[PDB]
Amino acid sequence: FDLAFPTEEQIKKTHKTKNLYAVPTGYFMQVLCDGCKGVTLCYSHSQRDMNCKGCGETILKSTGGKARLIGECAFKKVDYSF
Amino acid sequence: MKQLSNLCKAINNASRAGKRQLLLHESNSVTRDFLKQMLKHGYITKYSYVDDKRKGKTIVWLNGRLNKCGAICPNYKVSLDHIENYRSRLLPARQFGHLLFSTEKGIIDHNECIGSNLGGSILGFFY
Amino acid sequence: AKMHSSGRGISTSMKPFSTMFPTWIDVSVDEIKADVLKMNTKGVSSAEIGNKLRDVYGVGDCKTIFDGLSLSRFLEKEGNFIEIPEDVKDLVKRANILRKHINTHSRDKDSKYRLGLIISRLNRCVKHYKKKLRIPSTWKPKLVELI
Amino acid sequence: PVKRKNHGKNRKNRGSCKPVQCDKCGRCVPKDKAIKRFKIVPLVEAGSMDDVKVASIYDIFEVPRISYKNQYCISCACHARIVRVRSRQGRKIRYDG
Amino acid sequence: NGTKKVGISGRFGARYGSTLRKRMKKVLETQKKTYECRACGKTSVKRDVVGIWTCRSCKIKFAGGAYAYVTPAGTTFNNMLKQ
Amino acid sequence: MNGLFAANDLIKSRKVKRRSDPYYRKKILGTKYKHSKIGNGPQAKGIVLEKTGVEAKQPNSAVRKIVKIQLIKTGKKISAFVPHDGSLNYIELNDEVVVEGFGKKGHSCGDIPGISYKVVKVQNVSLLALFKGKKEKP
Amino acid sequence: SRRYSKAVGLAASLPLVVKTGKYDIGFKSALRNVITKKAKCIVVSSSLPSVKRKQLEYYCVLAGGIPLKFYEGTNNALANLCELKYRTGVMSVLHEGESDLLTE
RNA sequence: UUCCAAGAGUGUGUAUGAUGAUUGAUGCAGUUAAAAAGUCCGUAGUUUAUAUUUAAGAAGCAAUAUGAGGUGUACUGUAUAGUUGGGAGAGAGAUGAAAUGUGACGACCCUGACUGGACGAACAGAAGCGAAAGCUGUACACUUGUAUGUAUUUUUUGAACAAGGACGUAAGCUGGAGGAGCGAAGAUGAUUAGAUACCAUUGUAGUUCCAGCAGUAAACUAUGCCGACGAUGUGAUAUGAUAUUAAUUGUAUUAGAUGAUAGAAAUUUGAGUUUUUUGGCUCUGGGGAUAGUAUGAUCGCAAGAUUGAAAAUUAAAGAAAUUGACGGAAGA
Ligand SMILES: [Mg+2]
Ligand SMILES: [Mg+2]
Ligand SMILES: [Mg+2]
Ligand SMILES: [Mg+2]
Ligand SMILES: [Mg+2]
Ligand SMILES: [Mg+2]
Ligand SMILES: [Mg+2]
Ligand SMILES: [Mg+2]
Ligand SMILES: [Mg+2]
Ligand SMILES: [Mg+2]
Ligand SMILES: [Mg+2]
Ligand SMILES: [Mg+2]
Ligand SMILES: [Mg+2]
Ligand SMILES: [Mg+2]
Ligand SMILES: [Zn+2]
Ligand SMILES: [Zn+2]
Ligand SMILES: [Zn+2]
Repeated sequence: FDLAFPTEEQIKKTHKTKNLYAVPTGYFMQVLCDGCKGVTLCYSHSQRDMNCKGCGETILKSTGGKARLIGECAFKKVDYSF
Repeated sequence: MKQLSNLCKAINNASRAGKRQLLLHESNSVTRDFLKQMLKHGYITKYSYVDDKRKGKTIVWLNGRLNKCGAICPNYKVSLDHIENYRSRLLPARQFGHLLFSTEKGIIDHNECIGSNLGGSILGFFY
Repeated sequence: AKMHSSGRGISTSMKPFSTMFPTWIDVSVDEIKADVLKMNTKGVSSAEIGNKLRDVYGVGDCKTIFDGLSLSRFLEKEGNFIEIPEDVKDLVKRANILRKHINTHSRDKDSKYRLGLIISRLNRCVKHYKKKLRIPSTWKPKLVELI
Repeated sequence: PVKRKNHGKNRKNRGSCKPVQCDKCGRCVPKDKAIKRFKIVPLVEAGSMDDVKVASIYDIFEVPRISYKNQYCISCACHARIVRVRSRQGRKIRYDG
Repeated sequence: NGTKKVGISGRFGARYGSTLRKRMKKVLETQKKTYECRACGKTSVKRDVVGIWTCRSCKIKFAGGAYAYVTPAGTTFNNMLKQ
Repeated sequence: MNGLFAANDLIKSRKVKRRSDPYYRKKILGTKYKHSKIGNGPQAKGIVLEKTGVEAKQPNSAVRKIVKIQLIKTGKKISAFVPHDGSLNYIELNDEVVVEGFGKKGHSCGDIPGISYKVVKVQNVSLLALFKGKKEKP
Repeated sequence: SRRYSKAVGLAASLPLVVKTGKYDIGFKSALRNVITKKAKCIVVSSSLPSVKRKQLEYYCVLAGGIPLKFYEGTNNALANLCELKYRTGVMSVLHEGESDLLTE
């Protein structure tokens, strides 16, 4: 029980601003359509409606929290590839 | 000196209840030279501080030897002949206690202020 | 803690530490410089630009695709200089709505109280700007008359 | 000194309430600082319960009940012994329904 | 500009009382004022006779009140005909 | 008003609060020159006019012997209290007296009401010695 | 909350004409564009004289398929709707930009 | 008569210092003893987070989440009062108990139709919104808050305020509209030694709307505004994450109980971190009474409001709490 060295449960309790080390909670993702096979760049908490590249229709939607995925559209996070 | 008085009040609450450690959400170059003088004479143990592109944090580990620490505001300009007056006011006995002066050589004890014949602005006290 | 009300909320947004160049973009860099000049010359705000540039294009921080220049600083290099900054211009537009509202409804004095708070919030920003020599000294905002 | 924690009534984070009127005297009282009781009485008496049975043209029927709500100022209420003086340490007991 | 609170009724001098000159300041302000023309849109309507208001530009006469261009009992009966 | 460069605001504020001192207020207005009863001195002189007695307040009961005189320095009329037993028999009218105060900062002490002065000399003969019987009255 | 509903009619489509298009006001200029068939649309106010108004309705059919739109306002209102120098009876639209005035 | 203190001296008195932490910078107090302007905005003076480049602030999105927040047009709800068509024929109404007043030119009751003015029952809470005073029938139009999420713009623009400015229940004033119930002033019937008071019957201004002046309340949480740290248990409003039909968790407000501190005490998450007294800034008090009274000045149509003494007086006035005695006070 150290304040200088927190454990993983104490990280899950704290607020995102009052941690020991500042790390945000937003990332970028790629969504795959179900009928057609198109990928699209997206965000964790998007503020607007994104559409599929081919077959232009609803994919995300704006909410109070995380973005809602309409239909069966699997995604994953992307990162640095140097 | 908003940051210096906010440091001293958290220590008196902590050291009276008997806690081991302490975490504050502000760091400052005045406070860092304060603790190195407290570390030198042996009143506390080690301490650490973290930079996070923000106000900064401070972590200190106590050992239970503090009676009271304090700060003085406003910061009075004291000459060389009045250090004997202030020392009788804020200290219990002649054998111990300490003072911190913001002299141009640095933040030093009143024993070094008399020994080098330098008078300056006053900061605080701890024993 | 707030300026004109009593609130102590903490709900902000944090940018990461030491952001490097993004590699997951699909549109090239010279096209992403093309449309942002189309938006600014058309007349949308600079705060609205960073919202769209994060969502549909895939780059979050606008400091990295440019040569370490901020967005209001980057526009100046290509002739599009902003004379009066945006915090003044949105406040004068919001003030013109209430003066439109009072000319219809006279008995509403709850709205007359709301005019005093926003105009006093305007003058505290302009008086500091004239110290920094940002706006020319003989500048007055254009306000709707009151009958 | 202060006698009760909430001073006369249970009102917090407000400024005012519109007044209602007592039934017996008729003085104005705020709606928080009132004494309200509820009771339900039937139309027929229990003493006349059997005698309607021999006079009924119907076979079986239900006897109906009505409700009432009353309001009083505290001067009228203690005079009719609706609410009584209690002990100092026993004042803090609250009988919710 | 020279007067503090009398206004247009300074022609009367120091006679007729105090509250009789208050009643003259209400009426004489609305009689000498010019108004907008409902036809042409210009501000040239003036009064010349009791109950007759005419414009300088388009020269069209309007019926009205004694001292005001519109009557407060005259406008309420226009609203009930709109419904 | 606690600051390092606030000496101008500190002196101006503390002079205002000092005016509610009830002793210091009379020093500013100078009431001891304006409304003094006897002047500014330890004693005074006078001419006797009456020899009358008063009655003390409750719960005590007695009759206190006094004298109404008229001062020389100012010209006003005032009453003084004869301070010893059997001393009024020396006093005749159309005579001179010397008046000394009570020592309670301008107030009346004892149960004597409204009187703040007492007689000390009659015809340059000390009344304290004349009660002892050392001298005789001419 | 705060949400301002957008204007839908020709009250919204008319300030887009003045910024991104070409126009002319005045009745004398309005008669010239109809005869030379160079006008696209004509906006009239409610305060025109009854003689000059019906002459524009009779001539617009003769010039072609030029439409006519009716505004419910005074000349001082139409100068407050879109920013003009003087009050106007009729407005003539020579060229437009992003306006949806013809498609309506 | 005898004893004590000082001693060639010893006492009495008028000023003026110390006693006084009852002028308080060091170093007083502001819920209840004297003391925080009714609530906000904002100049001069006072003051400031920084490893000198970044938090905070201001601007702007999403959920068109949530809310008796405000203003204006259109409808609607029963009840009291009054006009009128039918039936019927002696009392109706009030009080502790009665009296004046009231009804055979027909009340009171049960019915059929109409016109006006005021107000939104029951749901309705230790629940919500507002700077404060305040805010409950429905549908639209205009307009406005705080909080939660989040790789959005700018770069220090901050806190509190002499001069100045706005709002401010209830009465009270001038002008026009309206007037159902209630009702100061005035007049009658009882009670009484006496009632010009409580009781009852009448009855005018007012309380309703529009346009303006006026600026006082026990305007009370009797507790100025900003900033750092704090013990468990049961609740309430909004909303996010984990999780999935079973829960435990984040931020901002708020109600209550038990301990702990502080206090003269009642009481108490601040009224705590204090004689081991210091983070910044405005306003108020100095024994009672005379007295919020005189006088002068500035406001107002007026009533009146803000500022605000003294001469002569007096050893008390006051706050919290124990033991008795008393009640035309209540229970067993
Ligand atoms: Mg402020
Ligand atoms: Mg109130
Ligand atoms: Mg003495
Ligand atoms: Mg004191
Ligand atoms: Mg009291
Ligand atoms: Mg008091
Ligand atoms: Mg209802
Ligand atoms: Mg809330
Ligand atoms: Mg000052
Ligand atoms: Mg002021
Ligand atoms: Mg006013
Ligand atoms: Mg007052
Ligand atoms: Mg008060
Ligand atoms: Mg207050
Ligand atoms: Zn697809
Ligand atoms: Zn009652
Ligand atoms: Zn005309």
